[PDB]
Amino acid sequence: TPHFDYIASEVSKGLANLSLELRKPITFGVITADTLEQAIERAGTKHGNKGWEAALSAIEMANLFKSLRGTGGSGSSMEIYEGKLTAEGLRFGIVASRFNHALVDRLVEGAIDCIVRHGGREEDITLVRVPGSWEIPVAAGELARKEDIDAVIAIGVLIR
Amino acid sequence: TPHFDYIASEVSKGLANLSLELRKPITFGVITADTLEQAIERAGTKHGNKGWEAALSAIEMANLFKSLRGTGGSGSSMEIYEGKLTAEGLRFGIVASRFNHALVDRLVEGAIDCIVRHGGREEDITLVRVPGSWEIPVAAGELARKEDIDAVIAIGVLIR
Amino acid sequence: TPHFDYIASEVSKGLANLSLELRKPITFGVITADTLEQAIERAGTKHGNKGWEAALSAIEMANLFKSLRGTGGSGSSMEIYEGKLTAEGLRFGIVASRFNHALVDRLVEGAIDCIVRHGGREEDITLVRVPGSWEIPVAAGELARKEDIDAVIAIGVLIR
Amino acid sequence: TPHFDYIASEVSKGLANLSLELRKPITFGVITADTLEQAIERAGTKHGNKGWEAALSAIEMANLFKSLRGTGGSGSSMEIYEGKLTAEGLRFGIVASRFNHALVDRLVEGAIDCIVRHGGREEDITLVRVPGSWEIPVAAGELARKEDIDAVIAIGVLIR
Amino acid sequence: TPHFDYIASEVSKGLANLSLELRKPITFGVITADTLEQAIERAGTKHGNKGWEAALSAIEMANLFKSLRGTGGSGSSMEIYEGKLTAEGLRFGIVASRFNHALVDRLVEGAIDCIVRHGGREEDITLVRVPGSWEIPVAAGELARKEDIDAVIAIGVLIR
Amino acid sequence: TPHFDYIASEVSKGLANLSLELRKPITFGVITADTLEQAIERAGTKHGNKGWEAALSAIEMANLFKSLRGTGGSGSSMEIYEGKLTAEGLRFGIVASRFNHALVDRLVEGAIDCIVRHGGREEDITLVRVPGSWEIPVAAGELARKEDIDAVIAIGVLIR
Amino acid sequence: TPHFDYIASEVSKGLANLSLELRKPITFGVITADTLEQAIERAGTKHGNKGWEAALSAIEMANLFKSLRGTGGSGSSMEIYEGKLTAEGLRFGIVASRFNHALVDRLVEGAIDCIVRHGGREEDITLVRVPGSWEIPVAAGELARKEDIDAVIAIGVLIR
Amino acid sequence: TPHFDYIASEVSKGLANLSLELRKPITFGVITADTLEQAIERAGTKHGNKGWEAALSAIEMANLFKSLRGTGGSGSSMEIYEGKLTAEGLRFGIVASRFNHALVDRLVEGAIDCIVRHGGREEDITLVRVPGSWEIPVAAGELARKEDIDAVIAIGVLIR
Amino acid sequence: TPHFDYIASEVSKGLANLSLELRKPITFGVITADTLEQAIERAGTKHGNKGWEAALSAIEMANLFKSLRGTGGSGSSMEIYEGKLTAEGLRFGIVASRFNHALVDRLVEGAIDCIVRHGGREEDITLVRVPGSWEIPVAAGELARKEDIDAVIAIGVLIR
Amino acid sequence: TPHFDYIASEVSKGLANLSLELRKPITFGVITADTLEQAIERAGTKHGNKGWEAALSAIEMANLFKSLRGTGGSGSSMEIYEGKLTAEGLRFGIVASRFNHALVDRLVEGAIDCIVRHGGREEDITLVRVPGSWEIPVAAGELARKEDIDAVIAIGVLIR
Amino acid sequence: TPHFDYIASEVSKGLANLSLELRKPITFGVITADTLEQAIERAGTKHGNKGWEAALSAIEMANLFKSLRGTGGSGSSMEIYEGKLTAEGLRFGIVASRFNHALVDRLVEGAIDCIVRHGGREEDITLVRVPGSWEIPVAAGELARKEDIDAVIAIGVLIR
Amino acid sequence: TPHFDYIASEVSKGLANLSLELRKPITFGVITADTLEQAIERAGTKHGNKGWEAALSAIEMANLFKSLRGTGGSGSSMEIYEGKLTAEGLRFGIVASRFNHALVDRLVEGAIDCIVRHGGREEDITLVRVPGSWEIPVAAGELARKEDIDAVIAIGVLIR
Repeated sequence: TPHFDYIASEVSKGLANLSLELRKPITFGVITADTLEQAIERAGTKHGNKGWEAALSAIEMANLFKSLRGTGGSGSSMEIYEGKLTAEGLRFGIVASRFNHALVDRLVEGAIDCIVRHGGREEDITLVRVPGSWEIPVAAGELARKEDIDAVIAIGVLIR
Repeated sequence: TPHFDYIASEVSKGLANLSLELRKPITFGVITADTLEQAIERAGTKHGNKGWEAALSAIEMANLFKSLRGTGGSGSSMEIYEGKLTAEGLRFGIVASRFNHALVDRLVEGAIDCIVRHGGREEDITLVRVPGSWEIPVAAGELARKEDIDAVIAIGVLIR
Repeated sequence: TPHFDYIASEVSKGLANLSLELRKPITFGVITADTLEQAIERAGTKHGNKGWEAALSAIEMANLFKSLRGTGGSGSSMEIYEGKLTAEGLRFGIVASRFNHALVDRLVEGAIDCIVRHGGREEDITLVRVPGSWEIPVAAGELARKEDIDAVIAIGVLIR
Repeated sequence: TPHFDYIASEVSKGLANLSLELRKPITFGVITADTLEQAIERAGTKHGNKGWEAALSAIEMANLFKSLRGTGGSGSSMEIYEGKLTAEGLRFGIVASRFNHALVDRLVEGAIDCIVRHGGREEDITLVRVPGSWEIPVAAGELARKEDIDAVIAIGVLIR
Repeated sequence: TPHFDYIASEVSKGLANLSLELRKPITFGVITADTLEQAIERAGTKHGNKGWEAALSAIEMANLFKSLRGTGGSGSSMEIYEGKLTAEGLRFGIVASRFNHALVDRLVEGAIDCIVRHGGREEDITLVRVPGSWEIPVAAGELARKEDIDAVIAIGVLIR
Repeated sequence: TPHFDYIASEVSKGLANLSLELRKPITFGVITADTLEQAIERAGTKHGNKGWEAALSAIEMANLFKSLRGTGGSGSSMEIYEGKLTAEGLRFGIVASRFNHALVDRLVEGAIDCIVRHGGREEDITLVRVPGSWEIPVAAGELARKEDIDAVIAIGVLIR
Repeated sequence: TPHFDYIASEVSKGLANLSLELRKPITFGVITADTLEQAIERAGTKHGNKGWEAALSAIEMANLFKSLRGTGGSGSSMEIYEGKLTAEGLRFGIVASRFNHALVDRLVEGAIDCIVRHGGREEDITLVRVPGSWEIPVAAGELARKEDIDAVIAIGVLIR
Repeated sequence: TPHFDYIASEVSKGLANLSLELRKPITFGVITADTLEQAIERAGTKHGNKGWEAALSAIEMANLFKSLRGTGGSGSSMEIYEGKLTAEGLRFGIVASRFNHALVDRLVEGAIDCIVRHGGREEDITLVRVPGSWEIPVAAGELARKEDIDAVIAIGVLIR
Repeated sequence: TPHFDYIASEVSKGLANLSLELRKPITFGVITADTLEQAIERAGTKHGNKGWEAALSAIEMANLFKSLRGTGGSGSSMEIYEGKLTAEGLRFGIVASRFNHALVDRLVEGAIDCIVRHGGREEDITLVRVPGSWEIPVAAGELARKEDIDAVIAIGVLIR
Repeated sequence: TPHFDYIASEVSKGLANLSLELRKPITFGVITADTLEQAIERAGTKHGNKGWEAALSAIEMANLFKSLRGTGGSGSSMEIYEGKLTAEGLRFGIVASRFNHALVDRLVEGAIDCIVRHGGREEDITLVRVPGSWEIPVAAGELARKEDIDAVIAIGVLIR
Repeated sequence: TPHFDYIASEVSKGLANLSLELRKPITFGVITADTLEQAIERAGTKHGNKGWEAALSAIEMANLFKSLRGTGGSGSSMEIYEGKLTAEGLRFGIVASRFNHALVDRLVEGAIDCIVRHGGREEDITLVRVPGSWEIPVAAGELARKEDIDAVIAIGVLIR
Repeated sequence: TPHFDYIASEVSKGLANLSLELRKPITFGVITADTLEQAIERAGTKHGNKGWEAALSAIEMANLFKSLRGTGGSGSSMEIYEGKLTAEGLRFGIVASRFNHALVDRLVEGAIDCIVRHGGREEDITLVRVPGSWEIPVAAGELARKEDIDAVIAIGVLIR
């Protein structure tokens, strides 16, 4: 049914505009699959875990923004900016939906595992749960406005 | 005819932007079906009632936002935010269209039934009717700006 | 040709955003047909007149907004807001395109007929003509900003 | 390739939003064809010249806006606003792309021919050239902000 | 999978809006291919290098904007504005993604080669790397706000 | 039936010879279609209005003949003669048939609209109606012989 | 559509009768093609330029008529009359239509090139432009009646 | 017909031998297409302009030869020779054929545009025209022997 | 049989090298057809006369070379060299083969006709006949070395 | 096998260049057939003898060159040079290969028969035999450099 | 397209003649493939690296020529000349094109790797870059004429 | 692949030109086969040995050239020149490639066997080895210039 298309378009558009308005990194960890088999593939099976990948992107972006707003350094040569993959000292927020929870809970486990084994603390993670993917952008807007949050990770599953 | 696509795109886009601008929950209770049979399925028959589901999402989001803006509590561990399913003390607004009223009136009945049996009062419900789905976003904007409204529910039916 | 899609997307999007920004009703009276036969059907023939329907929606919305911004009344029960279908005292603006004028002039006749027989005056109607559908949103923006206009009706014909 | 779709969507969307923000007429003179033969048809051959048509729309819109912001006149009857097709005293800007220049230069010739034979002067035309269609909206934004420009004409060719 | 469409739509839309808001040139150097073979074709092989083309567009736009904001000159004739292809004295920023790095690094080489052989210095190039195409718009927003950057080049590869 | 061919041949031949004998411009505004759908296309719909086009040709020819019979001017270079598109001061005659009046009246409206918006007066238009296309040439001969008529426009519809 | 046949028949017939009545050479430089590809072939491509050929015929005919009306000479043998291909001292008029101008302007360039490189002057060429092929015969009649014109060249493009 | 093969073989062979004998750069800007559509593609349309590309090659080769015959410099490392893309101070000759002039004139425009916008002067360009591609090599031999010419550009169109 | 290919390759190659060695124009007037019908087409019938075309090329090249070796003139602008089509004062040589003489004699007639009617004298034409196409290059070498010959025309017919 | 092509190309090319370098006639009497039957046809059977034809060409060319280098004569009219078919006083050389000698010896007989019956002497014929067609050009070079040889005849047979 | 054939023929022919004229080794390291897949196969993948092979041939030829021009030695037996594969003391030049640089840079790496690991120095390698394969022969001619160069390596990629 | 054609064309062309320039016999002993089976057939199997055949041709040519440059003798009759098949006193050079050495070494054995059994000495044979067929012509040029070499034999194998 066409119900799939309109929800997917608005969730992706909402998160993108929000990141530019607040000038803070927000990572897209939402699965958009045509079949149930395709979704299981990406939820901790032969095609990996999308929750793990989204967390890794957030860590890099947080370090990159710390570098851009610093001194930068270097001189007499091309300046190159890049982000490390160390999570020590960073604080993260996660927004997850409850629909298709059999798959979503696998993605949330991956995101937490990535942060901890790269040097982060569970005490620095804030987790917010919403009833559906439609409510992710408005909930993400509340976390992104907090001063002590470095990046936000959005997780959900949509099946056509 | 392509008339279906343009109306559906603008209604979904309008409600999404409105929720982010006013920072208030708005739930998507609009059916978008390809055939008449598919619409009857979701209007109180073998595939459930979409009006009931939209009301349940609104109740949860209202409680969640009450929790985020409070003290929060907890410490020395991962903070988790979630919303209960009790409607005592909450105030709701509903916007419904008149086209395909044979189906829409079934969705409005479900939304009211959900609120009352979860502990709400009919005195706390405000209902606004508009001639069509195109007029839902502008009407929803008037309710969302009232200080004594906690969440808004949008209901409509579109058939290709 | 794909020329049809881009014009249709921008006209619908422009009018929708304009209504939310100015918080005034704007009705969508634009035909979007795949064949010439489908267009004649909706221009005063076996499938009705879209110009008549758009005017009827404008009258209802104007009365509804008068009711929301008033006292409202009622008490100890569910508040219900709805609009009458009387046009006495209301002032309307119309924006119409010149392309496919053989069909557009039938839609403009229907809109004027609806307003007059529901109790309106021709003296209270302002009509603006533009060369094409692409120019409708910018022209509609000038009328919507006038203080003595209650609603705007947009009329046009697009054929793939 | 899908490269065609994304460029076409952004160019049309950019020009539409720009016209509403600055409240000035901007005309869409961009060809969007599926085949090379379809493009030659509309570049000064059996299906006319799109550059000529875009210039004619600009002249009408400029006169219409002069009329709306004037006294208006009339009374005791329905007010009708329309634009003449005389270009005496008007000042125009043109933005043209360089890709597919074998066709684009035919469209620019048509636009200049239309303005001159309707009573305009070549001294009142400002022409800006950009490397591609993607750069049209940003260049059009510089011309539209000048106080002595009445309307802007955008010209380009895209082939799937 | 539909994952390709939503990412491509948001990246193109984000860059377009950013250029209009900041009124600075931003060039679209992102490949959007249906097959791996189509991508290799445009990454330094029989169909050229898209990184080279994007850099050439940036140089022209930078010179054009220098000309518009200057005196302009000329008189008693049609004013024509155009940009040279000399890069002496200009300063450029580049944002590149890490996904499909086997192809992306070919595009970055082309962009640097174009700038140097047209008269630019490597000391005037700032390069920022991001984990994926989704993060390009937010990173591009940081460079575009610097006062000593004349234009920004965005590079990435997406394969359906 | 072959009835279509003989009428069409004689009407076109009659008007052509008449223009050469009297040395005055006469424009061919007669539709010759194979199907009813083809005729509606050219009578104010997706393929334009033939009545508008015929009037535009008459205006140009009238100005051109005023220029040829004047001084001409210029020297030491190639002489070029062309006609403007201003209708101020010109006087026009129109001959229209009554068969297929549902379509013919759309063409007559277009011709009058073109003349007025290019600067002409309705007081300077003479309209003659004949029962059929066969009678157009003899009626056109009476108007063309008047001293105060600058050009004649012939309008009709023939369907095989 | 049969519209092509009637216009083509009248234009060819008009020019032929005009040449016999005034006893002056008139050359037929009008393309009559069934497809767009056939027209491009004869407008300066693999099948030559019809504008060049028409000018060459005019030069020969002008010299031939100068020879017939002279002494003739010769005796006691068969008299043979023929025309040279030198354009020194001759004066030419050209009538060209504006429809399908993308092709017509190529034919006019060829005609001027032929005259100049055979020894003629641009100062001796008079160029008249008309809105369409239907108006060519009446315009050609004005030039042919001038005493200082030796031959007339008619140029146009018609596509079925 | 086999006429295409023999002309193409001799033109390419002639230019190649000439460049080696005189030890001066000569660039191959001749289109060799199987169909008319393929030729239009490369004459300023979706596949670019071959005249522009040939001029760019000439500029690079001229700078490279200036570098080889100079000091060279560098030491204790691999010597690398390359040419810049600045045209300041260079002098160019162009040889163009007249057959298929509708396409050839587009290629000549591109070559001149490239030279001027890279810093060259029109005063430093010498243009020679020949009746056909067969005559290009002998004409190119006269320009290449002049002492004040740095490179030669050959332009033509051949269609099988 | 393959006999056709080897003769055609050597005749074309021989004439091309000869023109470069002696630096004198030589024109290729040899028909290379696959069928007898194709040859008759080009020997004075619906596809013209190749002997006429070859003579016209020789006249232009002779005038061009007279211009290059002269003063040239012009200044402060782009120098353009081109050849007139006047044959007064020029001297020509012709080499023709005897095989397929039924067709060759038609080509020789055309070449002589072209020269005389453009202003040349028959007294200035030298005609040499050889038994076959294989012997054309060696015979052409004797004429090209004479000081009082301006250009050479080669004529022959080969059929596969 | 492709062995046939390379030998045939080099033998024909070698003889052609040799004739131009030494400025002496050399005739091509080599059969190039696809099948054995085709070769027997041309070796003294229903399609004639190629050895006879090559000798006849040599006789004509020898007389022609005697005429060109003489006085020439004639005046006040077109000069025509041609060769007789008398062999009295001429001296000839023949180079023949040994491969396929069953056919080659028939060709050598024909060449000698032609010379004798046209008035030549066997005492004036020099015959050189080589092992194969590849060795013909080098052997022909030794004969052509002798002062008392007027023309050379090359004979061989190649079968694919 | 046939463009591939003519470029390939001239590049191979140019290098071959150059080696014989200067009597110095030149190696053919140019890939000529029908498909992109075939080219990747030979650019450092399952079918090896053509750049490595060309360098190995150059080393052997350089040693062989050193041996031929020396004493030679040996006696009373068959003399055999052969080249070692040691690169100590030799000096090499490389000419490489820029088109299809994604593949060409792999070939240049292989050539340098071969020379160094066989005992050569990077200080003894001269590298020249040209815009395309057409320019390789003229650039190779400049290196081959230097006294301190032992062999030249030509590298390029052409794809049909 | 087309790689086969270009190498084969240049090797055959190089050897042919070399023989004419130095006026010394050079024999073509290179196999050009389409399949591996065809090559084994000609390398000492059912279709003979090409190395043996090439040596036999060299012996004959060496004796023939000794006869031409001698007295010649004979008189009062047709002079006939031919070569014996005795190798006593003659000196030979051989150039062989290393690619496909499994087959090439069979051809070299045949060439040596032919010379010895016809009366030659192994002491009079000089053998030069090159890495590939491309290097044969340049190596053959060094041997052919030695005064004490009577003929050269070229051996190689190419497989499509």
